[PDB]
Amino acid sequence: NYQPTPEDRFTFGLWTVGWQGRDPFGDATRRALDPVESVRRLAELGAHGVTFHDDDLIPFGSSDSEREEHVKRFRQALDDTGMKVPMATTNLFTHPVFKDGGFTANDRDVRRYALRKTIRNIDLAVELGAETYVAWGGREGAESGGAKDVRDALDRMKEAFDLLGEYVTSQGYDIRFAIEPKPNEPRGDILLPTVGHALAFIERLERPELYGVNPEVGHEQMAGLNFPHGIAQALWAGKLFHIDLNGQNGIKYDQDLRFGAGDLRAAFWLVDLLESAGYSGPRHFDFKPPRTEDFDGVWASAAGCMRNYLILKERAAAFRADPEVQEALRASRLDELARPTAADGLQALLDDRSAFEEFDVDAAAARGMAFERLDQLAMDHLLGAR
Amino acid sequence: NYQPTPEDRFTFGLWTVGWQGRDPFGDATRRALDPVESVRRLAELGAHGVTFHDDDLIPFGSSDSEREEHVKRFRQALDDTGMKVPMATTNLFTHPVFKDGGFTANDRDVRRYALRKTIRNIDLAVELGAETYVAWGGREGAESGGAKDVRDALDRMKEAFDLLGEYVTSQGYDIRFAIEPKPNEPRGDILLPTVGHALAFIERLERPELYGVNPEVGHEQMAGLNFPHGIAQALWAGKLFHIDLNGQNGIKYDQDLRFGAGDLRAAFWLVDLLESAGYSGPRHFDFKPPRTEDFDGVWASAAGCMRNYLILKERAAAFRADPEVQEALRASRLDELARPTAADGLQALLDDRSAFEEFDVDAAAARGMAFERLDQLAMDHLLGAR
Amino acid sequence: NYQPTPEDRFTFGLWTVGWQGRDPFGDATRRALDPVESVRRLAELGAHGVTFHDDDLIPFGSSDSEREEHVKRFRQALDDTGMKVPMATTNLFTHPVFKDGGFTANDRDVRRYALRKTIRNIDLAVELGAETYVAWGGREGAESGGAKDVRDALDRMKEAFDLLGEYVTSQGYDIRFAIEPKPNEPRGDILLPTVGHALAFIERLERPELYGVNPEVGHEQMAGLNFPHGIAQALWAGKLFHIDLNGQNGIKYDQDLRFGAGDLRAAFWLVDLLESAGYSGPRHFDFKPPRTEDFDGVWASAAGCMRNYLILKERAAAFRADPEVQEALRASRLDELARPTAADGLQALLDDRSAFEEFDVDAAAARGMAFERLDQLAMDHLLGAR
Amino acid sequence: NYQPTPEDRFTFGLWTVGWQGRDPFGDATRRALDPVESVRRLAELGAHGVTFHDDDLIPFGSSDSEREEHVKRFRQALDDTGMKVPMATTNLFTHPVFKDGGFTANDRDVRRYALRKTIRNIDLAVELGAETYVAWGGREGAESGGAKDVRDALDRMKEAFDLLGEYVTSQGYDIRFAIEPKPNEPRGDILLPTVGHALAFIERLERPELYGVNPEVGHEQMAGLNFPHGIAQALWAGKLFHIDLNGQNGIKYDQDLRFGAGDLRAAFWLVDLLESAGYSGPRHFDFKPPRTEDFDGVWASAAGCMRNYLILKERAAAFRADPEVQEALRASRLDELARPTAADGLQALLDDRSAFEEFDVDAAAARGMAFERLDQLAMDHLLGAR
Ligand SMILES: OC[C@H]1O[C@@H](O)[C@H](O)[C@@H](O)[C@@H]1O
Ligand SMILES: OC[C@H]1O[C@@H](O)[C@H](O)[C@@H](O)[C@@H]1O
Ligand SMILES: OC[C@H]1O[C@@H](O)[C@H](O)[C@@H](O)[C@@H]1O
Ligand SMILES: OC[C@H]1O[C@@H](O)[C@H](O)[C@@H](O)[C@@H]1O
Ligand SMILES: [Mg+2]
Ligand SMILES: [Mg+2]
Ligand SMILES: [Mg+2]
Ligand SMILES: [Mg+2]
Ligand SMILES: [Mn+2]
Ligand SMILES: [Mn+2]
Ligand SMILES: [Mn+2]
Ligand SMILES: [Mn+2]
Repeated sequence: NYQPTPEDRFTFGLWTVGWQGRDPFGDATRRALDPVESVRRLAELGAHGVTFHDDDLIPFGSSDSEREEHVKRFRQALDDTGMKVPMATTNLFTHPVFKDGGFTANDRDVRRYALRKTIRNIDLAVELGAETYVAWGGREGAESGGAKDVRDALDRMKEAFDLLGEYVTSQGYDIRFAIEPKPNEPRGDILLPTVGHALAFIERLERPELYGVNPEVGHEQMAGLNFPHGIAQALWAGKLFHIDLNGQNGIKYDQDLRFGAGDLRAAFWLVDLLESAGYSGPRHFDFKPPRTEDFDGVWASAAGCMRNYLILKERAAAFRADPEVQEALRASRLDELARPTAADGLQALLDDRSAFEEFDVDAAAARGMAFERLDQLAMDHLLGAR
Repeated sequence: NYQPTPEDRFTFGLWTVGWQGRDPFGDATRRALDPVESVRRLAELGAHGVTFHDDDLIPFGSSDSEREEHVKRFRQALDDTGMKVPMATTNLFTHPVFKDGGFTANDRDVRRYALRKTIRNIDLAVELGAETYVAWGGREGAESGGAKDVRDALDRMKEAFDLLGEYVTSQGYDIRFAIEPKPNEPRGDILLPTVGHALAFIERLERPELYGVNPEVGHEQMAGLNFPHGIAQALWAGKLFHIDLNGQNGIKYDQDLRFGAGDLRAAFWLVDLLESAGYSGPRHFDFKPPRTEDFDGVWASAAGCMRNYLILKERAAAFRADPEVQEALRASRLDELARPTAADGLQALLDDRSAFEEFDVDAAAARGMAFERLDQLAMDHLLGAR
Repeated sequence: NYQPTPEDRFTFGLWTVGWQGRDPFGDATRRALDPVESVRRLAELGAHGVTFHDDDLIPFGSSDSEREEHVKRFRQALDDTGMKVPMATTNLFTHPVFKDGGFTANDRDVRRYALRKTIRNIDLAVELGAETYVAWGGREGAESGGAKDVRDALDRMKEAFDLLGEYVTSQGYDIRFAIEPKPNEPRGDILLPTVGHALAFIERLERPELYGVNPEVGHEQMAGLNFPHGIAQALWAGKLFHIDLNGQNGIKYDQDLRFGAGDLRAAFWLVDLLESAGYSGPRHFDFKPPRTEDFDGVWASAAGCMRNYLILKERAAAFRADPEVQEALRASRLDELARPTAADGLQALLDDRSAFEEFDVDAAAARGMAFERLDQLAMDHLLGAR
Repeated sequence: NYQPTPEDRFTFGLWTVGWQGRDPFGDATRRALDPVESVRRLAELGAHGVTFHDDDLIPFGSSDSEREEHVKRFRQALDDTGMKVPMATTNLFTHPVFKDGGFTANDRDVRRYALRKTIRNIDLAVELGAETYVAWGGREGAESGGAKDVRDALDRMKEAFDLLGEYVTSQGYDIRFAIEPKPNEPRGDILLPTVGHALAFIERLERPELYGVNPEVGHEQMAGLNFPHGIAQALWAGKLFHIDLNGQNGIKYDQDLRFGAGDLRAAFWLVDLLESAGYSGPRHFDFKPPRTEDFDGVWASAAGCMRNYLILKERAAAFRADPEVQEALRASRLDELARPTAADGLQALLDDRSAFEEFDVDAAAARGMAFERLDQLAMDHLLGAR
C-alpha cells in the first residue's frame, strides 16, 4: 500500500539521510554515509533522484585526482540504480570564510570567491544533468542592525545572480536558478526571508525568467505564514521551479521533520494544490532524521516522507472528486471567485446601478459562506471518515 | 525639547486617536470623537496632517446632504489649522458585507461593490488633496484551506487594482496606490502577508509604477521579520510610497502601540534608515491609545509618537556622524560592501586566480568582522552613554 | 457514523455558538441568540451540557425581576432537554470598569466589586448545579512595564482566590475553582500566562486542593507550547479540573477554531492522553463559528467539534491496541521509561559500577530510539492507512 | 564610565566566551580557549566569577591524573585573579548517549549514568565553592508525541531531583539546585518549558526549599512571554536562586545575544525589577559572541554585557527616584495596587454596599489609568531625554 515509484518524482539531498546528527548542543550520533550507499538505499525505497551540495559529493579541498574519483564512483551508482540528479546547490555556509555571507559578505574577496565556488559546481551539476541550481543564502543576513546595509547587500546579491545568469547564458546551459528563502537561522535575520521577498527580488534581476523560487515547507512556517498560500503566489507568478518538502511545528528553530509531520493539515492543502496545479518538478525532501535514530531509522524516516505524500495525494483527490464537495464548493461560491469581476469594463461598472446605488448590502451580508461544512468535509476526507 | 513641527511631516489617522477602545473581549472605554476636534488637538501637538477611511469621515450610509456637511465641517478644520490630508483609504472590512473580503470576496457582486466604494472615495481624497491612496486587504484571506483558491483570488486582486489604476488614469489624477501588507488578523491568513509578497504582486500589475507599499512596523513584526530590512528592500525597489509607524511586542495579535514602544532598537534602525535614505513621504502613525486611557491619555500617546521619532532621529544622526563609528564602519568593511563585486566582468572573474586558485581561504576566515564593537557603539549612542 | 451522545460529556459555552461575530475590525454578522434556543439546538446535536458567564445568561444590569425570569426560562430549557450545566464563570472583562483588570485592577474599589460580581454568580452556578467555577483573568496584565507591579498584582490575585475559597467553604458548597491561563490578548501580557504559571500560583494559595487549571488548546499554542505536554503536567499534578477544546494555527491572535482544526496531530495526541489517563470531566468546547457563517454554519461548526473528537478517540484507541504499536513501544523502551530509575536507593546507585565506572557509553549511544517508525505508525492510524 | 567591579557580581560561563562558533550549519570560527586565559581576561574586564559545565573544565573521558591537573591549573587562575566560582552544572546534552535525554532518557541505564555524572561534579563544584548547582534538561523532551509519556518522564525527573537532594543532604553540603527552563531546542519540545512549569514541578519535589529556578532572558522570550513578569513570579515564590542574562529577538532559535541586545526595553524593566527587589545572587551572562567575531570581539562582547547592565541600572534608578515619576505612579494608582483588597474580611466585603449595590461602575470606568504618560516617562529616562 501507498508505495512510491521513480515516476512519483521523489528526490532527496545527500545531506538529508546523510546528516550525522550534530546539532548546536550535540555531537554526531551517526557515522558518515558514502554518497554511493545513499543512492542505493534510496533507490531501493522507490526514490527518483538525489541532489547535492558541492561539498556533499567532493569533500572540501579535494585534489583534482580525488575529485575525478568521487564523481566516477557517484556516476556509477546512478547508472546502477537509474537514479537521477535533478538539482544541485553550492555550500556557501559551512566553511568559516562564509561567516558573514557568500554573495553578500562585506569582504569583497569573499564574494568573488563565492561566485567562483558556485560557477565551478554549476559545470559539475550540468554534467550530472541537473535542471535546477539552488541558492540558499543562509549566511546572507546579520545579527545586528549596523553590520549590513541591506540596500547595499541587495546590490551585491543582484550582481551575483546577474553574473551567474550571464555564465549559464555564455555556456548554452539549460539550467535555471531557484532561490530558497529562509527568514532566520543561522543569521539573526536572513535576506529574502520569504517566498514573497524572493519573488520581488527576481523581478529586479537582469534576466528574470532564468530564476524562480525553491520554497521549503518549514521556512515559511518559521515566520507563521501559510505555506500553500505562498506556493499559490509562486505558481500564480509562474516561478515554482522546485520545492522542498518537510515538516515544522510552528515558529521555532528549523526542525526539518519528515514530510507530513508537523502541520499535517497544511501538508494536505499543499499536496492538493501541487496536484491540481499540475506541478511537474521534483518532489524534493529536505529533512533530517532526528539524531535519536540509527541507520535503520534514517531509512524508515525517508520512507515515511514518500508514503505521507502518497496518502495525502489520495485523500485530496478523493476530496476534489466527491460530488458532495463539488456541491459544497458551489455553495461557498468558489465558482464565483474564478469568474472575472468586471469583464464588462470600468465604464460598465461605473454605470451598473446594481453595484452601488441599488446594491442590497444587507441581503448580501446575510448570506453565509458555508465554510465550516466545506472544511469539515475536507477533514473527513483527510481522516477517511466519509 | 524634541518638539515636533508640521515640517516634520507627522500624520495620524482619524481612526487612531479616534479609537473608542472596543477590542475582541471589551466594550468602548471612550466616547466617539468629532473628526474636527481631532484635527485641532493634533494640530496643537505639532502634527502635519491627518488621514481617513471613507467611513471615519462620512458615517456609513449617509445621505448626500449629510455627506456634503461632513466634508464642509472637515475642510474648515484643515483651513483653521493648516493641517493637510496626505493619504486616504477605503474601509472594506467593518461592514458585514465584507466578511469574506472586498476585492477578493467569493461573491462577485461584493467585489464589484467594493470597487465602487473605493472609487467613490478616491474622488473625495483627491479633492482633499491626498497624494497616496492606501489599500489594506484585511478581509482578503481565509480561515480554512478550501474556502479560497488563492490563485483565483490573486486574479481577482489583480483585476481590482488594474481597474483602479485605469480609473485614476482616466481622470488625470496624480494619486498613487500603496498596498498595506498584514500576515493575519482578522482573517486566519491574509493575502499578500508581507512587504515582499506585496512587492511581488505589484510587478504583475498592468501599470506597476502606479503602485507601491505602505508597510506597518507591527505587521512585519507579527511574522517575526526585521522591519528595517523590509523597508530596505522597499526602498531598493523604489516602492516606499508611504509608511505606518507604531510598536509591537513580537508575534501576537496586532497591538498598534505608540511608535517607539515594543521593539525599541528596531525603531532606532528604522529611523536611521528612513533618514539616511532620504525618505520624504509622511511619517504616519497608525496606533491605538490603549483602552485604559481617557481623552487626556490619548493625546499624551500621540505626543509620545512624535517625540520618540525625534529622539531616535537625533541619536541615529549622532551615530552616523561620530568619527569613532565611521572608523568602526571601515573596520567592519561596510565600505567594501558598497563596492561592486566584479566591475571587471565575468571573464576577468573567471581568470582572476586570486579569486579561487590562490585565495587564502583560511586567512580571510580568520578576520573578525568586529560587529560587536560596532553594535555596542550604536547602543551607546541610542542610550546617550558616549 | 461518529455520533455524539450526552454520555460523551460534550459541553459548550453560551458565548461560543452565541458569538455575534464582532471582531477588532468588524461588526456583528449574526443576530443574538436566546440562550434557550442554544440549549435546544445543542441538545439536538448530542451535547451533554452548557456553560455560561453571568452576563451571557442575565444581561448586565438586569433588575431582580428580570433576573428571576431569565433563570426561569433557562431552567425550563434544561428540563426540556436533559442538558446539564457543569461549569460557570464570571465576566470580568467586557464592561469598561475592568479595563485594568478585575481581581488585580489597580483601583482597589474595582477589585472589591469584581469579587462581589463573582460571589453573586457562584451562588447562581451552584443552584444550576455547576461543579467547577472558572476564572479567566483576561484583563489581569499590562501593556507597558510600569503600569503593574507584578509581585503586588500576585498578592492581590492570591487574596481574591483565598477569599473565594473562604466563601464556598463558608457556604458548604462542593464547587471547585479552575484557573484558565492565557499568555496575551486582550492585555499585552496576561498574568499566569501558561498552565505551568497557573499550577505554580495555586501552590501558594491558602487551600490549594480547592483549585485546579482549565487549560485551553489555543492558549498554550499562542505561546508555541505543546498542549498535550501541558495537560500531562496538569494530570501529573492532579489539577485537571476542566478543559477547553478548540483549534489554533500557531502563534497569532486567539482564533478559537472548532476543535480538530488548526493543529490536527496535536489534537490526536491530546485525545489519546485524555482517554488513556481516564479524564472524566466535561469535554468543553470554547470556540467561535467564524463570522463568515450564518446560523446554519454555527451548528455545523459545533457538530464538527464533537465528531472530530470521536474520530480521534477511535484512531488513538486503535493506535494503543495495535500489537505492532505495542511491539514498537517496547522497541523505543517506553516500558523502561515507566520503570523507576533507582528503586535500589542512592547508596546502591553510588556503588553500582555498571552505572559509571563500567558503563559502556558508546554502546548505549549507538542504540537507535526507533522513534520514526513509532511515529509513522501513529500517523498511519490517524489517517486510516494501516 | 559605567565600569564594572567584582562587587557588581558579574559572572560568565566558560562555555560563553569559550564558544568556538560551531552552529547547525557551520564549522568553528575560533580556536578553543584554555579556561585559564578566560579567567584572566574576564578578571581584567571587571568580572566577579566564572561558571562551568563539568566537561568545560575537565575534557570528557579524562584520566584521574589529568583531572587533577586541570583543576590544579584552574584553581591557580582563580587565586591569581580573585575570581569566584558561584555556580556549576552538568553537561547532560553533548555526548550522543544523551540523545533521548539525561534524567528522563527512556533507557534506564542512561538515567542512572546521568545521575552519577551529576553527583561526581557536585562534589567538584562544592570544592570550588559554588553555591548553586544548575540543571538544564535540554535533552529532556521529544520530537514526536509517542516517544515520551510525559507523566512517566515527570516521575523520572522527580526521582532524579529527589535523589540529588538526598545526596547533598547526606553530605552536609550547602549547595542548592536551580532548574533552567527552556521551551524547545535541541528537542522539539522540552519538559518544564517555562519558569512557571519549573516552579510547579518544584512544589511536587520531596524537599522543595532545596530547589529554585535559573531563568534565562532568551528562553522565556522563545515562547513570546514577558521575562520581567516571569521573574516577578519567581521572586514572589522566593525561588530566584540564579539568573541568566542575555538577549533575544523574539520567537526563533536560541540566539544568546549579549545582554541588552534584542529586546532593549524588557532588559530595562528586568534590571529595574532585580534592583528594586534586592536580588543578591550572581548576575550571570549566558551568551555567545557571534561567530563573526575573532578573539578581540569576544571580549568586547563580554564587556558590552556588563556595561549595558550598568547603564540600565542607572536609568532605572533615576526612573524610580524622579518625583515626576512618583507623582505619575500615584496617578496610575500603583500605590493602591499594593494595598490589600479586603483587609476588612469576607463578611465586611459581603456587607459593604459600596462594593456592589452602590458602586458607581460608570464613574470608575471613566477614570483613565494614565499609563501612557507613565510609560513615556520611563522611555525618557531610558534614553536620557528628561
Ligand atoms: O543550499 C541548499 C540547502 O542547503 C541545506 O544545507 C539546507 O539545509 C537547506 O535549507 C537548503 O535547501
Ligand atoms: O485601511 C487602512 C488601515 O485600516 C485600519 O483600520 C487598520 O488599522 C490599518 O492597518 C490600515 O492602515
Ligand atoms: O471566562 C471564561 C471564558 O471567557 C471567555 O469569554 C473566553 O473566550 C474564554 O477564554 C474563557 O474560557
Ligand atoms: O547546563 C546549563 C547551561 O548549558 C548551556 O550549554 C546552555 O547554553 C545554557 O542554556 C545552560 O545555562
Ligand atoms: Mg532547503
Ligand atoms: Mg495600518
Ligand atoms: Mg476559554
Ligand atoms: Mg542558560
Ligand atoms: Mn530547513
Ligand atoms: Mn496594525
Ligand atoms: Mn481562546
Ligand atoms: Mn540560551
